[PDB]
Amino acid sequence: GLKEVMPTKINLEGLVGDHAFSMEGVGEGNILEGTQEVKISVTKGAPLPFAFDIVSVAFNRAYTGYPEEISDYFLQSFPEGFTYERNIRYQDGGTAIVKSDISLEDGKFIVNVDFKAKDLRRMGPVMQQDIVGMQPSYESMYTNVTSVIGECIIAFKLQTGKHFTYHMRTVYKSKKPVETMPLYHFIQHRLVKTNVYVVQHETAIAAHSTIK
Amino acid sequence: GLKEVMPTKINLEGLVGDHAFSMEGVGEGNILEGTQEVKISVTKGAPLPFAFDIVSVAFNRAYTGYPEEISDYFLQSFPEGFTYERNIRYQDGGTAIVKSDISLEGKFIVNVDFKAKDLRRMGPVMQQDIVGMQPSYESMYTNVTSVIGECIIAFKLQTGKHFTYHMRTVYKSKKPVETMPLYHFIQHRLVKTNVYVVQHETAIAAHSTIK
Repeated sequence: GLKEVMPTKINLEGLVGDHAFSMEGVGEGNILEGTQEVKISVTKGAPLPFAFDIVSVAFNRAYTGYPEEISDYFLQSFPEGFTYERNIRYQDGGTAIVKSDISLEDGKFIVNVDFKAKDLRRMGPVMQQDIVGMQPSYESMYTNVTSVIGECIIAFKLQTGKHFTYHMRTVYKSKKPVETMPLYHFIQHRLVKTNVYVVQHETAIAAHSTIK
Repeated sequence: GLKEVMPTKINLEGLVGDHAFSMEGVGEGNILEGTQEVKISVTKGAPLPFAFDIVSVAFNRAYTGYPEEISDYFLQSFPEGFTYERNIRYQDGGTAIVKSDISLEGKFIVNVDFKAKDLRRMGPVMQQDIVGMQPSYESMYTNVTSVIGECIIAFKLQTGKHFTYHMRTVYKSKKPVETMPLYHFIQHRLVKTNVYVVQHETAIAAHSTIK
C-alpha cells in the first residue's frame, strides 16, 4: 500500500534534561532512491536550550535505497510498518533513548516518536549549541532473530572544526513477520539541514562492503 | 624511509582476564594500496582460552590506501612513526585496552600490549563461537595534533548472529604533522586466509560516496 514518493507526518514528544518539548515534522521522500526531506518545527517548549541536531535522527528507514541483493526489512514490514528502540551514548557520557512507531495511514507515513536525553554536559557542545551539523555515517545492519539491529558512530562537526561523537544502537522491529532476514550490511547516511525552523534532508543507501 | 611493499614484525604481549600470553606476527603489505597479510602464532601462554579474533585489530594504519585528496597522517609520520591508544567496549560489557608503537627499522617493527577484562564466561569470546570479523567503516577525524578513529566492529558468530564492539583509537604521530586530515572514513575488510593463523586486511581511505 505504498507509492514511490511518500508523504510523512512526524510527531515528536521529548525531555532533554528537565526541558519538556514537542516538535512536528512534515515532508515527503522517495522510498526507492532513499531520500527524504522534512520541515520541522517546535510546537511547544521553544526556544530549545540544546542543539537541534540531537533530534535529527529522531525525525524512517522506509526511506532507504536497497539493492536487490539485500533483503529490505523495512519495506517488507508494510503495510503494517515497524517500530524501533534506539539507545544513544554521547562521548561525554550523556545518553538518550528514542522510541518510535512507523505506521502507514492512508498513503502517508505516520510517525510518533518519544525522545528522552539526560546527563548532557552543561558546558559541552550540545548544551552550548556549538554543533554545525552531522557528518555522513555508515550504520552496520544485521539480523537478530526476527529483528534488525543497526549500529553506528555519529559525528557532529563543531563550529571549531573539531568533532563530538556518539554511539547509536537501534533495534528495529517489523510489526508483521518478515520472511527473509538480511545478511550483515551497511546503510550509508548523509543528513543535512538545508534551511534553518528547520528543513533537513537525508539520503540513505544500503550496500555491502565495496572491498573485494 | 619507505618502500611500496613493506615487511613487518609484530610483538604482542597480552592479558585477557587472568590469562597472560605473548604472540608474534610476521608479514608484509602494500602501503600505497592498503593491503597486508600477517602470519600469527602464540609464543607464550598457549593455548588461548578465548577467541583469537579479538587480537586481530591488535596485529598498522601505515597499511591503508589514501587518495591524494585526503591527508595521510600515517605516511606523514615516518621515518619516526606513530603510536596509538585504543579502547574497546564489547556489547556484553567486556572491555579492552590496546597500546602500540609502530616504528621503522625498511621494516615496520610493531610492539603491542593487549589487555582485556570482564569478558563473559559463557559469551562468544570465551566460548570461541567467532567465525571472524565483518568489514567495517572507521570514522577518522583530527583532534589538535592527533587523529581519532571510531568504529563498530562486528564478529560473525557460528549461528549467523553477530557480536559487536565499539572501538575508539587515538593515533599519535611521533613527529609533527603539517597537514591534518579532514573528516573521512577508512573502510576495512579483515579475514583469516588460513587457520596458527594468517590474516589479510585491506584498508582504503575515502570520503562519503553520497553527493
